[PDB]
Amino acid sequence: MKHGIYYSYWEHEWSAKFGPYIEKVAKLGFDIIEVAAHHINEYSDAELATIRKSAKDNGIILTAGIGPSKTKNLSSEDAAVRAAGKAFFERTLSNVAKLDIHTIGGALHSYWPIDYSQPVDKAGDYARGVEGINGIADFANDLGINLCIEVLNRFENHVLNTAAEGVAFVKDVGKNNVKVMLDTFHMNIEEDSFGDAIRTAGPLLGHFHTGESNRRVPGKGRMPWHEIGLALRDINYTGAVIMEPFVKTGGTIGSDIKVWRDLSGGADIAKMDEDARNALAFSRFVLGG
Amino acid sequence: MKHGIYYSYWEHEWSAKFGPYIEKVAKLGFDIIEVAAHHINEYSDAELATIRKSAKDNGIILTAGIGPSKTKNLSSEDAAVRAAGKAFFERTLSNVAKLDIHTIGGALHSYWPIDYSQPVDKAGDYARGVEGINGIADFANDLGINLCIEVLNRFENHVLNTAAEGVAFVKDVGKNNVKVMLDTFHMNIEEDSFGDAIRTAGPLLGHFHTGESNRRVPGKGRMPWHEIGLALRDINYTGAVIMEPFVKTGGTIGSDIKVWRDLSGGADIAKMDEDARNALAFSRFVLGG
Amino acid sequence: MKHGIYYSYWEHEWSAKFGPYIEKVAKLGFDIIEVAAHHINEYSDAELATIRKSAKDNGIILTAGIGPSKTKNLSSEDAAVRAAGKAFFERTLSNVAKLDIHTIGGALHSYWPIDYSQPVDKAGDYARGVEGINGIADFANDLGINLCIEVLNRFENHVLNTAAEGVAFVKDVGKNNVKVMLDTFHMNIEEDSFGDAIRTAGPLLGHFHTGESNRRVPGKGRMPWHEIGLALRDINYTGAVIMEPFVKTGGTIGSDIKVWRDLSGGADIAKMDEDARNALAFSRFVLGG
Amino acid sequence: MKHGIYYSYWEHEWSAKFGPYIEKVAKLGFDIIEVAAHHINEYSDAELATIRKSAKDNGIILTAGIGPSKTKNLSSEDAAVRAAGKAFFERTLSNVAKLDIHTIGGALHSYWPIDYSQPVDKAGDYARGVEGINGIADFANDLGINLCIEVLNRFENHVLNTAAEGVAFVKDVGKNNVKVMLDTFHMNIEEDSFGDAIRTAGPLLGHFHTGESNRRVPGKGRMPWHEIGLALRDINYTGAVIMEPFVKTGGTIGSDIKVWRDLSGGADIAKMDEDARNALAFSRFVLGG
Ligand SMILES: O=C(CO)[C@@H](O)[C@H](O)[C@H](O)CO
Ligand SMILES: O=C(CO)[C@@H](O)[C@H](O)[C@H](O)CO
Ligand SMILES: O=C(CO)[C@@H](O)[C@H](O)[C@H](O)CO
Ligand SMILES: O=C(CO)[C@@H](O)[C@H](O)[C@H](O)CO
Ligand SMILES: [Mn+2]
Ligand SMILES: [Mn+2]
Ligand SMILES: [Mn+2]
Ligand SMILES: [Mn+2]
Repeated sequence: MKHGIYYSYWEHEWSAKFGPYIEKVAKLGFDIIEVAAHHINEYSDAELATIRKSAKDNGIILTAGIGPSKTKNLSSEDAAVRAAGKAFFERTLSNVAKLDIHTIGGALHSYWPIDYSQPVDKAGDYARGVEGINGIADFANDLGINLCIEVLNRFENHVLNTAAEGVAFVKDVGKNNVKVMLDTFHMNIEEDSFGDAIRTAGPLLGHFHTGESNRRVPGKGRMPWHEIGLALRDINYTGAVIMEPFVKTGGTIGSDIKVWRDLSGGADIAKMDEDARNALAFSRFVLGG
Repeated sequence: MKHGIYYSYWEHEWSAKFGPYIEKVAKLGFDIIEVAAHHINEYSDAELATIRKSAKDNGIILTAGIGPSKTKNLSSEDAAVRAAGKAFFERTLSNVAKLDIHTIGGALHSYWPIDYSQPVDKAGDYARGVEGINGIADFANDLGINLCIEVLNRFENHVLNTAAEGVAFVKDVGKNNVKVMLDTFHMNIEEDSFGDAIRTAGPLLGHFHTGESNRRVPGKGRMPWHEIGLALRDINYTGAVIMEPFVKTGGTIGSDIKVWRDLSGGADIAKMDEDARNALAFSRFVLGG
Repeated sequence: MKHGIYYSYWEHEWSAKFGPYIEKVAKLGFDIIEVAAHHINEYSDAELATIRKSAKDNGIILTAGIGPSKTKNLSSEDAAVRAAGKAFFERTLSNVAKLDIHTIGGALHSYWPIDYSQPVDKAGDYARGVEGINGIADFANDLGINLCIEVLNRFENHVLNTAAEGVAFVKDVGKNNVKVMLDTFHMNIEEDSFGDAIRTAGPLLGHFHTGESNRRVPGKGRMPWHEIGLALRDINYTGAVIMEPFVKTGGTIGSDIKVWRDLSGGADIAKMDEDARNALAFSRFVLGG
Repeated sequence: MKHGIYYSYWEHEWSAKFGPYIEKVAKLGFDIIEVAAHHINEYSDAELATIRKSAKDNGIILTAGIGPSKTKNLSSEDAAVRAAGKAFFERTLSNVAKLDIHTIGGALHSYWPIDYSQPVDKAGDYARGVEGINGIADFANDLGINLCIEVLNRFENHVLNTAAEGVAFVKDVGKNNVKVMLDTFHMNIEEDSFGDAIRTAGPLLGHFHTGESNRRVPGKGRMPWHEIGLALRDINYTGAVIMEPFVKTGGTIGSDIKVWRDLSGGADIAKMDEDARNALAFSRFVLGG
């Protein structure tokens, strides 16, 4: 079981480049650094070479998250959008492989952030989503990549909200490299039980995100970490545990994650790194590995 | 300390009339039935008189909720909207008084649902909301009505997300009949601690909403009820404790509250009542009253 | 899944007869009333049939708890004592069957109270305990009785302190009608996790005791009832859930259970019954049944 | 706020010399090492000075725990025992002062381990304990030592089992250098709420002991660490937080603490050290320091 952090924790814009963070994160002690995959597409093969090398040199693994856009996704009833989504995913999957990344996670079956101004079609999105993910599974698999379908709360997704729904969705896809993904922030809202949600995912759990109920780093809040660690161990989980804290207001990140107030205690960068380091030590000790 | 339930618990649409629930809810054992304040505005004086007498004859109190619309919100940058908002409230409070209602709660400082498609101005909406609520406090006061400002999670309000922020707002208002209102559903997401949140509201807590993290009736989930009851008693809360369960998909209520899966276990009305009745017994036993 | 209560909740002495309690408890709404075997050996075959009749008439099931004495225990190093123990057990079991009782629980593998003034022989006591219980299993099974071995905290027993140890012991016994028994008060001290302890017992869980960490009626405290309820349902527990609260000081019970302060809140019999009725409602709602 | 550990963690006898641990514990990162006042009165003035200098050179603070014997306690009915007890405390206090220890804690009001072999007199022992502590308070105060009265579970003490009882005791003593002492292991059994208990102790909280419900190092279990940390902060606790784990079977320690099974995971010293070190980082991060 390896631990990582989403570099966006230190930024305010989703577009900020992660290159510099590879070494920073490694020095903080993390086994993994999770990055935003759409960025991977704007880099030349040489720049990607730098990155892959920077990671191996600093002894750290990269993992990526993907938030499909409304115009390029797999669940849309609009066939052109679905085609754009398929074309976009295959390209990204290819570039992700250049960085030796083997896990892609996020709302891959849909798009994020979701737009509720217009009515929503859950059954239809569910059905198209399954076809869509099934359609790119082999491609990802050939690049040795797992596609992890993240379960989100009602405000961020209307198709998969509980581990049970995520598991059903993964079984319909019927691919060995497609897995369920849970996030404590989301479970805290939707799940009847943390331990049960994790046990429900079981062998299908392929990626894991952590944070307190208001997205502070692990260890700051009332989350049932002890129960969480026990259940992760019950299902012999050896995948990644990525903390995804969002404690700074402002920018596209602040409005997209809806961080309306500062939750870092007005922390400077040194304090940010400290909380991360402490959260890491906390997660290793309470969760495992 | 008195217990009540939001009648829309039994409905799929906001447009369902509450009149018939007066006796139903009273016979289930509740002390209060909470009702939507917009519905009151659609009744004739005679129907209102009928309703007022029905509540009286059934030994049950009426409490009300208000969700200002984008067209009537006291915090809008557009002075015209603010004026409409003021007119809307005065009108509503008058009608609310015809039913002998002394408690109005909800996001009175803003609008709901909210639209995050346009940038948000927190400091601006905050300042405007304070003046706007201050501006209608006396009017409401002359009617014997307390205005309880509800603290909501980040996905439903961008100004007041915490008990601390709620207290600060009520203070800047500086009115005796303007209070803070907390809701376990919202607290569960935003607060560092349930107990500290309730203690932080203290003498200012004027209204209270309950439900599990996914909105089922109190007692079905992992909410820290023991801790919540101890804190409510610790601040000597003698206000209302209103369970606000939303376990049914479909309808306007389903889409607005984002109930994308059935959380009632396929409950018929009889099951619905039993759950409400058991949650009621639970709440009296664990929370007080 | 059925609910009961240990009648001594109302007494101060172990030597209090439970006959009158059959109707009182049935009328309070419990499906079961747990009684003390100590007494059962005293009543005549005639008085016994009267009790059996009273329970059938009030439609209530009886369950029994046994606290073997140090002069009559199956784990004794002394062979004379082990023989008295087996004789004491067959005799008791014969009488228990006259009351139509099918479940006996307690520290059947040892003796209670217990005496730590002398050195302890853990391995020896565990070993004889297995042989001893194995020695009487069939006799009990012929009578349709399950022997539930209760796991207790370190202050009350030195052999079986966890569900894992309880299960290990039940397996070394190798009898179908010998089961493991858990008690929330004891789990609260020794277990790493309530849910895991219950899952560890799984199919072997034959009887269950409930109470808050300090022995008040369930629902009065911080016990993880929601968690306990999920685990019980996960393992399809359909056995009995007996609350065993001890909130009164004085008498032998006060001394043996170490109730050094009142925890009833100066409750008179009527209050004691209200608390019992509420804890029952609570247990049925949160735990199931 | 400072952190420490009871050296007995690595031992099996209350009579193991602690001098060598001064350096080890300091190297592990602790601010404090808690010592047993067992030996102390047998060390020569020279030895004590060596120990004191060792603490200085290693920059660590010393604290002491005491367990009065049945023959030298202050609550005894026999006037001779109370006299020997007072003589014992003055002697111990003087030598503790030579090691520059300013905090003494334990069941100072009575004796440990308690013996329930014979009947118990709670009111009497209470009254005598109050006078006995009041009686040695000034002697301790001249040395600049605070006497912290430990609240223990029912199995270990019959007089003070609650934070409220301990606070009532300390008030009757009416001495500025006699405070209340809480221990999470003991609180886990007797208290209604961890936070309320800590809040109740308030400004009288002088010392604090930590461990999981079954006595493992802090962070290994389900203790409500977050709630506990918020409470200590609520009361501005700047005292010491001493983890007191007992995870090894065997010896006098093993039988007095009733450790009937290994809870260290068969840990060799290096692992014992890693666990302590990890519980330390954990405690500093969750509780503060
Ligand atoms: O949990 C979250 C935000 O709610 C992220 O994991 C997000 O889903 C990803 O960055 C894009 O899908
Ligand atoms: O908690 C909620 C729903 O999120 C309600 O109390 C709502 O805010 C009110 O009905 C309008 O303001
Ligand atoms: O839990 C308890 C008391 O600690 C009882 O169930 C007891 O064990 C039984 O009455 C005799 O074995
Ligand atoms: O809590 C404990 C063990 O139960 C210790 O602090 C003990 O009380 C002390 O060593 C003597 O009083
Ligand atoms: Mn996530
Ligand atoms: Mn609400
Ligand atoms: Mn029991
Ligand atoms: Mn202690």
